[PDB]
Amino acid sequence: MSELEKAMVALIDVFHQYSGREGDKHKLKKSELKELINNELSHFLEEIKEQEVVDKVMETLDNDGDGECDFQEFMAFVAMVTTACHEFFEH
Amino acid sequence: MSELEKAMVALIDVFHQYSGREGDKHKLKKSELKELINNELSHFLEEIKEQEVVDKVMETLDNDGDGECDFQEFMAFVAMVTTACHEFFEH
Ligand SMILES: [Ca+2]
Ligand SMILES: [Ca+2]
Ligand SMILES: [Ca+2]
Ligand SMILES: [Ca+2]
Ligand SMILES: [Ca+2]
Ligand SMILES: [Ca+2]
Ligand SMILES: [Zn+2]
Ligand SMILES: [Zn+2]
Repeated sequence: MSELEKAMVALIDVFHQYSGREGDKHKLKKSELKELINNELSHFLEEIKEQEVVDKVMETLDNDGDGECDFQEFMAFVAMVTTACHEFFEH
Repeated sequence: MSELEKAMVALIDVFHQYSGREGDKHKLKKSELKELINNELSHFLEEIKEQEVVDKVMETLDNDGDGECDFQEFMAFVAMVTTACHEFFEH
């Protein structure tokens, strides 16, 4: 696999790892999302230590209102954070 | 970096590699897009050997009509292919 291909597979993997912990195994509940951010985005996003932050993040990414992050919504979240990384550095 | 973080950086890298070849260094023209697909998505997408295919792919991903793929549009493309990978395997 190319680096791009590897990257795509890594997005699927991390989503499955976390989504599979509780409840619907193809969606991230707030707790799962919190830990994904805290463990796997520790360089790109401030650690979440407040309920109000978990709440706001989920509210922001949860486009279908079910209170969880599904795969499509996780893809959008990844794009948001990737874009923020891209922009953060002037080039 | 986590695997997720690495993946995000890899998306930015591959986009820059290809977008930087010609013209606007932050957009993929048809030729750049063709080679990105052919070289870096060789396991996930059929090799592009026809103009009509390059044309259709660009038309499909080009949401702002400028005839190129920008970073946002590339993110959407990556999500599309990642999703197709995810679904292709029943689990
Ligand atoms: Ca879950
Ligand atoms: Ca389990
Ligand atoms: Ca949702
Ligand atoms: Ca270009
Ligand atoms: Ca050059
Ligand atoms: Ca465009
Ligand atoms: Zn850039
Ligand atoms: Zn799955």
